[PDB]
Amino acid sequence: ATSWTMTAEQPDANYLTQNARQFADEVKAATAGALEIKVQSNSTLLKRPEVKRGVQQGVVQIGEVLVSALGNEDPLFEIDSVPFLASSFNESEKLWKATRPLLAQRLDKQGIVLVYGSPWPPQGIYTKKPVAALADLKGTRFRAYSASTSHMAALMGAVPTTVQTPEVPQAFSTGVIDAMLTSPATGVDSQAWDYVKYYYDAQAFIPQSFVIANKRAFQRLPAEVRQAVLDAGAKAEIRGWQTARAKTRELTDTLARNGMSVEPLPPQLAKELQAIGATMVSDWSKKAGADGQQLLDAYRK
Ligand SMILES: O=C1CC[C@@H](C(=O)O)N1
Repeated sequence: ATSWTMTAEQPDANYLTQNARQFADEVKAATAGALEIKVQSNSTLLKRPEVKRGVQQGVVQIGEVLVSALGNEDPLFEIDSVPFLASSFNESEKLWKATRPLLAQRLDKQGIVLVYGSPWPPQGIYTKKPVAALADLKGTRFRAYSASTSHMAALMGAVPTTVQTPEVPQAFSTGVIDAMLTSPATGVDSQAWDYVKYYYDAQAFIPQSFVIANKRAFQRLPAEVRQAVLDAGAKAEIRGWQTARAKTRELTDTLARNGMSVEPLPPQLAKELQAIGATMVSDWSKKAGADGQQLLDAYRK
């Protein structure tokens, strides 16, 4: 028998965390107890920027993390964060299908196995005051959570301030941040109605989360156990996509029930974020190589 420890980024409230828990449970049942994965969630073991290295170094054998957390190191890992490139689930899914094998190859070269992915819901904007154009956010201390969102915020004219998910309520309370961009899932997870008032259904992008394993640890399992992990992962990826699609509206309704103003994306903001998206995909294409171009070709196929 083998025991693994897994890190998961988000609290037990969060559906990606629940999907990882069910994945751990399904691995245990499918291997008849030969592999047990114990999940420590809410980034208490490793924080988002620490996950990849913790998995590589064997702090944990497996972990869940935002894909675009690897973006600074390798650009292919943040294509899911380019504004308005793939803002519907159907586009996101096609983008993911083109992105995944490239990521799996880039990770394998690093001693990491890509087990499965699942999407967050589309990213909206949360604010303390009404916003109708980028000007409203000029000089605003605006939460960033990745290299891509830091860059995006700067282009918006805001002052990017990196805050990891568990620290968001604190950061609002002490005035470190005054606005943010995130899904309605994080909005409900963190009960954001206590600290912000307006949510704009921007669908700026749909960032992926993935579950990645230490290759040496993975390779040491019996063949059948390795396959059970991959199959349980496949089921998790399907479950993850279905849940995100099924829950996006319920989560948005939850924000409104709890007194947030929930609004569609204002047209000037829509225009300006689209222009920001054009810049970023150009910026991205330059720093991605031919691998980048074959990804974009595959997507736009
Ligand atoms: O919807 C999302 C994307 C990343 C995560 C966060 O806010 O950090 N929640």
